[PDB]
Amino acid sequence: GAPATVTEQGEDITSKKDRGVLKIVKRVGNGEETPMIGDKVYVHYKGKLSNGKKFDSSHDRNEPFVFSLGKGQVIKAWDIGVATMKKGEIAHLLIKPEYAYGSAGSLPKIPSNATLFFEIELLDFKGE
Ligand SMILES: COc1cc2cc(c1OC)OCCCn1cc(nn1)C[C@H](C)COC(=O)[C@@H]1CCCCN1C(=O)[C@H]2C1CCCCC1
Repeated sequence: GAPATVTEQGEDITSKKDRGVLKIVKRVGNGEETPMIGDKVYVHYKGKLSNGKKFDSSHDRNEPFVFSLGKGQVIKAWDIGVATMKKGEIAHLLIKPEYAYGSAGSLPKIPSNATLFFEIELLDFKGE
């Protein structure tokens, strides 16, 4: 299903071309701007371990997930991936641990060396 599709077909959006962050655009967005470092960004998301065994969503809190891009408030893979997204876009990301929580992990939610999958909808972004 979705994570395997991203393995198979996604674009490697890493600078190092190490396949650490793979992307598919699932729904195309509007306009020419993409976020840049410093922007306040608003998303809805659905995440899970690519194994499938935990499944976290902004909708579980009935409100958008808000963060400042490139301020290390989210994992490196979000700073990289959301920077590529247009407003209204829905994208699938598949993320190696190097761009997420690494060999240390983040227990109890995230084990060591975890690959992560997200669907992200970019709702809006505003310049600091
Ligand atoms: C490692 O801890 C969590 C990881 C994740 C969600 C968490 C975590 O809290 C213990 O709580 C969800 C409550 C809302 N929320 C999200 C954040 N802050 N509050 C950003 C997090 C502090 C860091 O999260 C991230 O960088 C990414 C991207 C933004 C959305 C949440 N992220 C996660 O890694 C999720 C994770 C997704 C895979 C399945 C388990 C939860």
